[PDB]
Amino acid sequence: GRRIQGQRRGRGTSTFRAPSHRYKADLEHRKVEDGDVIAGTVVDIEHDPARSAPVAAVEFEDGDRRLILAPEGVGVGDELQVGVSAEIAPGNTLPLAEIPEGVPVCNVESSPGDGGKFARASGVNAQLLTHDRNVAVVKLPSGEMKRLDPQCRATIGVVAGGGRTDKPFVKAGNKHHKMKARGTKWPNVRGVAMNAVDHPFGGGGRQHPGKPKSISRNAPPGRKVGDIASKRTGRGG
RNA sequence: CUUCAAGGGCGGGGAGCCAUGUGGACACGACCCGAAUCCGGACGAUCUACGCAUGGACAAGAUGAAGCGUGCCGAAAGGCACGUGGAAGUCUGUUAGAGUUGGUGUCCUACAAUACCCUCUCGUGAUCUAUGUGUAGGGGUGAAAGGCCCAUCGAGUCCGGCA
RNA sequence: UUGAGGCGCCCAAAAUGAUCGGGACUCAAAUCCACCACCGAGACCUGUCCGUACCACUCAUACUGGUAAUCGAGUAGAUUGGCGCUCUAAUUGGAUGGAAGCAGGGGCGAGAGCUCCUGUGGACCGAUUAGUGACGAAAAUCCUGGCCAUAGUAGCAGCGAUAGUCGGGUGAGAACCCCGACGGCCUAAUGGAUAAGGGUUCCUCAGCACUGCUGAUCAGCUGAGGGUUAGCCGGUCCUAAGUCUCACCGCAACUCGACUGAGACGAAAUGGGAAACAGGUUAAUAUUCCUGUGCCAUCAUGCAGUGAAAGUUGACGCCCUGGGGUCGAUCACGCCGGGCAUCGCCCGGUCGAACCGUCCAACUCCGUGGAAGCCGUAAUGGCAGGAAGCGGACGAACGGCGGCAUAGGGAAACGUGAUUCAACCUGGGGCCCAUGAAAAGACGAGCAUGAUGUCCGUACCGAGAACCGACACAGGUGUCCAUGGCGGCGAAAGCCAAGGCCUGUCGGGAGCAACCAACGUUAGGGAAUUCGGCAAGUUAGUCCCGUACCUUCGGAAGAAGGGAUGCCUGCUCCGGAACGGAGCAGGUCGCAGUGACUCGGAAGCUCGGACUGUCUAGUAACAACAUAGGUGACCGCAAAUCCGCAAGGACUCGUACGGUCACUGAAUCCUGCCCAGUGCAGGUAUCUGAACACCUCGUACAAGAGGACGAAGGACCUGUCAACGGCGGGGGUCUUAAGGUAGCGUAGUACCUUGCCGCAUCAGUAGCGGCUUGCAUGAAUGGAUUAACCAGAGCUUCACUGUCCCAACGUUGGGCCCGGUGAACUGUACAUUCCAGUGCGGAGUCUGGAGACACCCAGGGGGAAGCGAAGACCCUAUGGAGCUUUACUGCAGGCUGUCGCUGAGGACUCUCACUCCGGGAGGAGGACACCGAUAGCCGGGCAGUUUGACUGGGGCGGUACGCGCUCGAAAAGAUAUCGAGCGCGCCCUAUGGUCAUCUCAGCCGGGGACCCGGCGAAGAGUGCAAGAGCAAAAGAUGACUUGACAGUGUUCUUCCCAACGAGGAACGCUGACGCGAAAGCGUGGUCUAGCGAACCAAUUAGCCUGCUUGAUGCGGGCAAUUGAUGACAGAAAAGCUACCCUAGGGAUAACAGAGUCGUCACUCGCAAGAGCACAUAUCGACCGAGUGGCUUGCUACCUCGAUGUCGGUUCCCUCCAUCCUGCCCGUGCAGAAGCGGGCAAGGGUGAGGUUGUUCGCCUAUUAAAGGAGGUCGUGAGCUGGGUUUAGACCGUCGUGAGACAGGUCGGCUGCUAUCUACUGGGUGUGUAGGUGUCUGACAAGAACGACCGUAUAGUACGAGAGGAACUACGGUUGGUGGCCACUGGUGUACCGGUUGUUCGAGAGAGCACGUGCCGGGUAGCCA
Ligand SMILES: COC(=O)[C@@]12OC[C@]34[C@H]([C@@H](O)[C@@H]1O)[C@@]1(C)CC(=O)C(O)=C(C)[C@@H]1C[C@H]3OC(=O)[C@H](OC(=O)/C=C(\C)C(C)C)[C@@H]24
Ligand SMILES: [Cl-]
Ligand SMILES: [Cl-]
Ligand SMILES: [Cl-]
Ligand SMILES: [Cl-]
Ligand SMILES: [K+]
Ligand SMILES: [Mg+2]
Ligand SMILES: [Mg+2]
Ligand SMILES: [Mg+2]
Ligand SMILES: [Mg+2]
Ligand SMILES: [Mg+2]
Ligand SMILES: [Mg+2]
Ligand SMILES: [Mg+2]
Ligand SMILES: [Mg+2]
Ligand SMILES: [Mg+2]
Ligand SMILES: [Mg+2]
Ligand SMILES: [Mg+2]
Ligand SMILES: [Mg+2]
Ligand SMILES: [Mg+2]
Ligand SMILES: [Mg+2]
Ligand SMILES: [Mg+2]
Ligand SMILES: [Mg+2]
Ligand SMILES: [Mg+2]
Ligand SMILES: [Mg+2]
Ligand SMILES: [Mg+2]
Ligand SMILES: [Mg+2]
Ligand SMILES: [Mg+2]
Ligand SMILES: [Mg+2]
Ligand SMILES: [Mg+2]
Ligand SMILES: [Mg+2]
Ligand SMILES: [Mg+2]
Ligand SMILES: [Mg+2]
Ligand SMILES: [Mg+2]
Ligand SMILES: [Mg+2]
Ligand SMILES: [Mg+2]
Ligand SMILES: [Mg+2]
Ligand SMILES: [Mg+2]
Ligand SMILES: [Mg+2]
Ligand SMILES: [Mg+2]
Ligand SMILES: [Mg+2]
Ligand SMILES: [Mg+2]
Ligand SMILES: [Mg+2]
Ligand SMILES: [Mg+2]
Ligand SMILES: [Mg+2]
Ligand SMILES: [Mg+2]
Ligand SMILES: [Mg+2]
Ligand SMILES: [Mg+2]
Ligand SMILES: [Mg+2]
Ligand SMILES: [Mg+2]
Ligand SMILES: [Mg+2]
Ligand SMILES: [Mg+2]
Ligand SMILES: [Mg+2]
Ligand SMILES: [Mg+2]
Ligand SMILES: [Mg+2]
Ligand SMILES: [Mg+2]
Ligand SMILES: [Mg+2]
Ligand code: NA
Ligand code: NA
Ligand code: NA
Ligand code: NA
Ligand code: NA
Ligand code: NA
Ligand code: NA
Ligand code: NA
Ligand code: NA
Ligand code: NA
Ligand code: NA
Ligand code: NA
Ligand code: NA
Ligand code: NA
Ligand code: NA
Ligand code: NA
Ligand code: NA
Ligand code: NA
Ligand code: NA
Ligand code: NA
Ligand code: NA
Ligand code: NA
Ligand code: NA
Ligand SMILES: [Sr+2]
Ligand SMILES: [Sr+2]
Ligand SMILES: [Sr+2]
Ligand SMILES: [Sr+2]
Ligand SMILES: [Sr+2]
Ligand SMILES: [Sr+2]
Ligand SMILES: [Sr+2]
Ligand SMILES: [Sr+2]
Ligand SMILES: [Sr+2]
Ligand SMILES: [Sr+2]
Ligand SMILES: [Sr+2]
Ligand SMILES: [Sr+2]
Ligand SMILES: [Sr+2]
Ligand SMILES: [Sr+2]
Ligand SMILES: [Sr+2]
Ligand SMILES: [Sr+2]
Ligand SMILES: [Sr+2]
Ligand SMILES: [Sr+2]
Ligand SMILES: [Sr+2]
Ligand SMILES: [Sr+2]
Ligand SMILES: [Sr+2]
Ligand SMILES: [Sr+2]
Ligand SMILES: [Sr+2]
Ligand SMILES: [Sr+2]
Ligand SMILES: [Sr+2]
Ligand SMILES: [Sr+2]
Ligand SMILES: [Sr+2]
Ligand SMILES: [Sr+2]
Ligand SMILES: [Sr+2]
Ligand SMILES: [Sr+2]
Ligand SMILES: [Sr+2]
Ligand SMILES: [Sr+2]
Ligand SMILES: [Sr+2]
Ligand SMILES: [Sr+2]
Ligand SMILES: [Sr+2]
Ligand SMILES: [Sr+2]
Ligand SMILES: [Sr+2]
Ligand SMILES: [Sr+2]
Ligand SMILES: [Sr+2]
Ligand SMILES: [Sr+2]
Ligand SMILES: [Sr+2]
Ligand SMILES: [Sr+2]
Ligand SMILES: [Sr+2]
Ligand SMILES: [Sr+2]
Ligand SMILES: [Sr+2]
Ligand SMILES: [Sr+2]
Ligand SMILES: [Sr+2]
Ligand SMILES: [Sr+2]
Ligand SMILES: [Sr+2]
Ligand SMILES: [Sr+2]
Ligand SMILES: [Sr+2]
Ligand SMILES: [Sr+2]
Ligand SMILES: [Sr+2]
Ligand SMILES: [Sr+2]
Repeated sequence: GRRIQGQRRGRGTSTFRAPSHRYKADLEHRKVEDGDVIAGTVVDIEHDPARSAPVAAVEFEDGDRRLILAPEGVGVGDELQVGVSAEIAPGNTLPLAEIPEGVPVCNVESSPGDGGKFARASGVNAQLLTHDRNVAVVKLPSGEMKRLDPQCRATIGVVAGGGRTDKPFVKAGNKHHKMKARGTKWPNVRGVAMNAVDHPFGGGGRQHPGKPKSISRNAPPGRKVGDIASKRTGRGG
């Protein structure tokens, strides 16, 4: 047949790419040697085209203008501290060791000094639970207990822009606009509505899949469609 | 040669070798033309699909969302009236522009290898559009019709494989 | 009275014109019995000649003689002699006293062909012999070129742009070249400036051979000259999506490839950007030249200045809105000029830039001030954290103001105020799950004077003739002018300026016919039309009143329905005002006041999809795609998913409120049951599970064999259906897990089926409601429901109408005639046909007849199975391609073990390789991971292929695909069909072999076991089909035995004849045996079925052999046994295609024709039976005999290089088996009305409701509303509703692609007539100069058909009820021909009214599509 849509994706053509040239900043944490004497004042609160959540413009003590991931409640004029012995205030970045247990945290690092990987979407938060000299157990937004290094930096508080998923898109045009700002080809034509040549579920006199939808993990790209390695399907049982 | 044995098979009392013509056979293009393929390397996004960059376009009218206001009633929460406001993949619209339902009209050696006329649809949006730019052939692109990729597509075009 | 024979008669119906070939024939020109004489082949006889064969003579196949009664046709094909062409060679010739070639002509040869003469030509040409070969054409939808008919034919008309006319000019020539006048056309374009693209097309002069839809003196044509001038307009510079180069790395390699660096490129209308305005000038340039004035940058000098870089700018989305404000437009008034002349109105102008200077609203801010309720807006809003008010800092226009300007421009005047105000300036508000460039540059940061400011573009077109589309193409092609006037809501219509044009480039003529394209008007009726209101029409703008069901409360809604609408006089209200809006009173005209133009028809029921949106560029716009919403799945990021061979990369400036992979498809109510199969995932004691390493055997080693351990995977267990999917049969469980819950239901799903009931209609296969056992409904394969929406499917009502009854008249362009220009399709030939026949069964050409004087014009298209396309349907080919899958075989990819990288101390620690994070220090991880290699599993993701044959086409079914028997089979042998009956793919250690003894079925008699006797040629038994063989046996019993043995042949069979393997049989020999006294019998079973190649393996016995050589291992071979190919003389092998493609076939199907006629229709014979009695008024079984060619079927003759489908329609002819009408006979005939029958085809046989229907059902009329043929008449006539392409849905089936003789929505209709045919019109010739009048061979007719009513008559008849006829009248209906006094239509003749706009008003006119609209309408033509 012909290569399926998921195969055209990896080629990285214009249609499947993200409008990077229209994106503001790659939100990473500031690189401090040691100490704490790094503080800044929030100049502006901007809209980030990349994640739909707001982003805070901060100017530091050493005169560095960089955008940072905005938590809830952080406004213009406010002072945020970054360092080891930073004040345990919402919006401050300090390693997981220094942050007390049972406190909601965002922009958590994987390997210490990477700039933040986990809990970065609108209104989400990671929960810090257990402490040790070796490990800091953080409960990520998916409900998974991630065992992390205590030297991994994290910003205190939940991410701003919460409850975005609550209000519906209502009309196709609103989805259109959102998708034109992301790295996604939209709209989605069902495989079952295509020809046999185009997709494993294409063909027939009526629209139904050919074989069962639950595909094996070992399936090759071109065949791996539908329910990928499903442990189960349905709602009941 | 096979064989206790027997019986069988093949060969045996000197004609061949070479040359020229000619009949016929096999491989090769194989008396000549005749078709849909398959494969290789190249040339195409001046058409068209989808994306991107930078620009441009949308008479006039209708309907009157939220919010705000004033008056009245109420302890209050509020409610009602009027006004204000001017929302909308909103309506009418041959505005510009886009599209193409019916006539199965005209044309059908055409004006035209997709045209003409009337009728019809959309027309502030998932809108239309110019230019620049990207994606290339078992690959693109596809709101999916096997649609489109320069009058070429259930696998483009050119030349080669090839007689 | 009865029998037999001969000929004839009845029985006896078919479609364009009857037939024995025709004429025609009757003591024959018939038939039968005899007879006589003739005609009539290429046969037969005969003269001569020829070829061939043979004989004699001969070197001869050279002559000559002879023989053929026993030689003389021939496709494919075998054999043989010869003709002609090119060039070579030897030998030998011809030619300027005329070669070859060509044209016409003479002679020879059976012929291929040879040769001569005359003319032409003007330089080469032969012959014989031996060679050479790019050596011979009527054909291939053959190739190239040329040419004819077609034909002086089509086109030069059709487009909302209908364009011209009269004079004159120039010229050899003028409809179209130029001037004037008159008349028109274009208004977002037909005007102005440009981008791209073109490329000299621009200007001048000279031209007409080319080009130009005719002509041309003209030109975008031909030729020659000429023409594009820049510091300040673009390029140039900057950066955008992004591109390239270099380096680096990959790659076998590169002109290849991703990342990372560096550099460069990347914007001419339309991103950013230092600077120019006014006028004049040329045939052609112009912010470029010239005049005037101005500005920018750099640099030099001089003065100033020490500031200098922070900041600002460049620099930015969509929606609403205020303020400032120019041009324009309009109003007032004044001046200048023009126009008009019943008025005094109308038009044009009244100018003046860049720049320099100056003014500043908005915003922001400061001082003052002191609001507790005030300030403020179009709106939001603002404030003791300090409102209003007052003063102030900062600060805008492409704007005002002054200069510029005793510049420029104007014939002149050379204005002033106003309103609305594009540009431009500056603010306020709102929206985003959308957040709306960058860089160079500028500012920040003065002034003089002088210098420099190079390079590239610059013409013209920019389109119904300069671009793309082969064209001077009705197509396509971006930007700015969006503010010219009236009009009106308007960038709308209509009209008109400025400007442009008469080049959407052939004309002239005919009241101008038919016919066609566009269109106007049609009385009465009003959808009767049609699949369907298709087409057309109706409605319409604005204000007032008023407005249902339902609803998601938004909507429905402009629901529906009703009223109003002009002009004139004078006014009121809102507002600063408008040349803005809203109203009032009085008067007044028309048929009509949104008077033209512009401008919705309305309502209801149902199906689908919720909605806006998307789509098959070019037959599908839809119910299909998308969508929000719903849901499931995967993944913590060193992720999941995806791309790359690699280096690397998308997602990702992303992180679960994420984004990947799928399904369902808004909201609302819901979404049952099943985990057996399949799929996915988890688990797993045990079983199974590869390679490496390890152990055993083996080999001096190795191959090799076995074991041990055992990963993923599998077995097994569990989870899971919003995962593929399933939800029945039976009974009061069974398959295979469950056994259909809510709902919905004759559905776009229901076969039956037009289901039943109801609604509605005269009538309703439709539609809607209800019922509903549902062939075969049903829950995210989503069920139900639903307001709103729709160029979606169906139905009903009101309104409207030429859709129809039923057609008419008119308008414009064609059409017809003339001038000019000038194709194409098509063509084997011949061709004046017609009716029949025949023929490969569908003939202009054959046969027989009939008809037919030639030529030409116009026509509509009957025929040429017309022209167009090597049929898409169907089959076939060891054809192709796309697609599917649990087809065959493989290839990527994923998972997993093992080896290398890889290190220290069956579970563990470490750090040093290696990986990742961190800028770094250092941190995480770590011998793992990555990578290289190998092994096992999964693996249509991808590739190559296969998927047979037979067959009354193919599929399905079957196997007549290898074998045996009987019959078919025609008394030797051979013999077919999907011919009839039926078998074999073994079985047996005895059921084989021999010998001895013996005789069986069945029956009878004596004591179904057993015993004795008799009869008993064979019916018993003999393994199994059938046919055949057998009695001291081939059967039975008994005993002994293993010949069912080894080896090698002969022959027949397999395969008649007649080649062919395996297999088989009969018959021998050699060896060894068994039995018997012996002869002898035993090469399996009495005979005919019970079977298998090569390659490879295993097995048996002996031997041969392996590369210099010996030993060992392991191999190669001679002979033979076993293992299977049943498609059985042997491939390892599944499907779909409607997305399709090719080669062919009428070798083969679908239509139709043709044959047949079982079927169908009709008839006839006999006449049981009943009809109260009565066969025969009427009905009529069984059986028998037929005719037709309307049904169906059969066959495969005709066509697959195409004979267009069903139904319908329109128009013509016919048949009779007669429905009516006429004339008749019978009656169970009183009458009336009927029933049955006969003759008869003249005429008629109609309108409607459902359905595509044919058919049929139904309604009302009727004299009756008959049937059938003409290629199921009729698509070069129409329609396109059904069938039957490509799109889609439902049900069913399928794992799937996809299918269905199921349903459903959508889905294209080519061509200029050569021949023939006919309808009409002419010109010639014949009869043989004229005028007028006739005749009538023949030809056509339906010219007429039918009904009702009155008198007869309430009469005959009949108890009555009821109720006729002859005849005479009047009318109606259908058809026919003609005519227009009358009625009616038309009447773009004409007259009137009136809306808009333009000519100033008036008068009088143009335009509004070929009349703006409305009213009336003569002639004519018409019903
Ligand atoms: C121009 O068309 C033809 O001539 C055809 O003749 C009648 C016909 C055919 C063919 O004869 C022939 O090809 C049938 C008569 C042949 C037949 O056997 C059969 O069963 C049917 C169904 C035919 C009817 C008609 O069918 C056409 O498709 C077929 O039409 C076509 O095949 C095609 C046409 C009109 C064009 C698309 C080429 C007809
Ligand atoms: Cl999303
Ligand atoms: Cl000869
Ligand atoms: Cl330019
Ligand atoms: Cl404001
Ligand atoms: K045919
Ligand atoms: Mg980041
Ligand atoms: Mg996008
Ligand atoms: Mg979808
Ligand atoms: Mg499809
Ligand atoms: Mg596939
Ligand atoms: Mg579906
Ligand atoms: Mg489905
Ligand atoms: Mg382009
Ligand atoms: Mg309002
Ligand atoms: Mg399809
Ligand atoms: Mg010689
Ligand atoms: Mg020749
Ligand atoms: Mg020939
Ligand atoms: Mg002609
Ligand atoms: Mg005109
Ligand atoms: Mg000239
Ligand atoms: Mg032209
Ligand atoms: Mg009428
Ligand atoms: Mg219509
Ligand atoms: Mg007032
Ligand atoms: Mg229906
Ligand atoms: Mg829709
Ligand atoms: Mg289409
Ligand atoms: Mg549509
Ligand atoms: Mg969804
Ligand atoms: Mg759908
Ligand atoms: Mg019904
Ligand atoms: Mg369910
Ligand atoms: Mg063919
Ligand atoms: Mg194939
Ligand atoms: Mg790294
Ligand atoms: Mg395949
Ligand atoms: Mg076959
Ligand atoms: Mg015989
Ligand atoms: Mg084999
Ligand atoms: Mg063996
Ligand atoms: Mg065979
Ligand atoms: Mg055989
Ligand atoms: Mg074909
Ligand atoms: Mg045939
Ligand atoms: Mg025909
Ligand atoms: Mg009769
Ligand atoms: Mg008749
Ligand atoms: Mg009808
Ligand atoms: Mg027919
Ligand atoms: Mg015809
Ligand atoms: Mg036709
Ligand atoms: Mg025609
Ligand atoms: Mg239909
Ligand atoms: Mg249909
Ligand atoms: Na091939
Ligand atoms: Na393109
Ligand atoms: Na309101
Ligand atoms: Na159209
Ligand atoms: Na290809
Ligand atoms: Na022959
Ligand atoms: Na002309
Ligand atoms: Na100024
Ligand atoms: Na819309
Ligand atoms: Na199951
Ligand atoms: Na079902
Ligand atoms: Na629509
Ligand atoms: Na008409
Ligand atoms: Na004809
Ligand atoms: Na194909
Ligand atoms: Na086969
Ligand atoms: Na044999
Ligand atoms: Na018959
Ligand atoms: Na028909
Ligand atoms: Na008759
Ligand atoms: Na026919
Ligand atoms: Na037809
Ligand atoms: Na047609
Ligand atoms: Sr980083
Ligand atoms: Sr990061
Ligand atoms: Sr499918
Ligand atoms: Sr459930
Ligand atoms: Sr392009
Ligand atoms: Sr508007
Ligand atoms: Sr149509
Ligand atoms: Sr036309
Ligand atoms: Sr066409
Ligand atoms: Sr029309
Ligand atoms: Sr509209
Ligand atoms: Sr809209
Ligand atoms: Sr070739
Ligand atoms: Sr008769
Ligand atoms: Sr002869
Ligand atoms: Sr002969
Ligand atoms: Sr030749
Ligand atoms: Sr030549
Ligand atoms: Sr010619
Ligand atoms: Sr004309
Ligand atoms: Sr122009
Ligand atoms: Sr001339
Ligand atoms: Sr010119
Ligand atoms: Sr550049
Ligand atoms: Sr520019
Ligand atoms: Sr204003
Ligand atoms: Sr045009
Ligand atoms: Sr067009
Ligand atoms: Sr004018
Ligand atoms: Sr012309
Ligand atoms: Sr009239
Ligand atoms: Sr109707
Ligand atoms: Sr009304
Ligand atoms: Sr399109
Ligand atoms: Sr729903
Ligand atoms: Sr299961
Ligand atoms: Sr039930
Ligand atoms: Sr004849
Ligand atoms: Sr004609
Ligand atoms: Sr058949
Ligand atoms: Sr025997
Ligand atoms: Sr199958
Ligand atoms: Sr289909
Ligand atoms: Sr009668
Ligand atoms: Sr009807
Ligand atoms: Sr029929
Ligand atoms: Sr029927
Ligand atoms: Sr007929
Ligand atoms: Sr149709
Ligand atoms: Sr049907
Ligand atoms: Sr069907
Ligand atoms: Sr004569
Ligand atoms: Sr009476
Ligand atoms: Sr007119």
